[PDB]
Amino acid sequence: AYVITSVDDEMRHNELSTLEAEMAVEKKAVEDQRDADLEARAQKLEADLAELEAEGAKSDVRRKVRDSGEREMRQLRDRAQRELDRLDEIWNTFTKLAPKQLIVDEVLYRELQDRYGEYFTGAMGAESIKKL
Repeated sequence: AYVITSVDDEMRHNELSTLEAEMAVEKKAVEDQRDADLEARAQKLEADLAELEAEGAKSDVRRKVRDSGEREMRQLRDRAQRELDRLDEIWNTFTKLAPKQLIVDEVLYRELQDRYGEYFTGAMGAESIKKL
């Protein structure tokens, strides 16, 4: 696991307003997609169940198609929610970033590296302990 060896408090504070803005906009951009994908899928559902209404319809057949559509929609929302939870995790970890903290998640650390990598430093192994 990685460890936070150093953090720049001034730089984090001075530019905090801007990061918080860019963060919410990205989080909102994901939210717009979620709702946009769900409505298109629900319109597809209503269209498909309508074909079955025009065609021959069985109360049990339509239900499994219905049940199948609700399942796909639940998959779409759950995946979008995971993306949001990860995004909130990135921001929370960054604001509360402090030396001696532990970042066990590989993807999270390098996400903190690409964006915000200039505000802090981290390492692994005895090299990191020597720094602390």
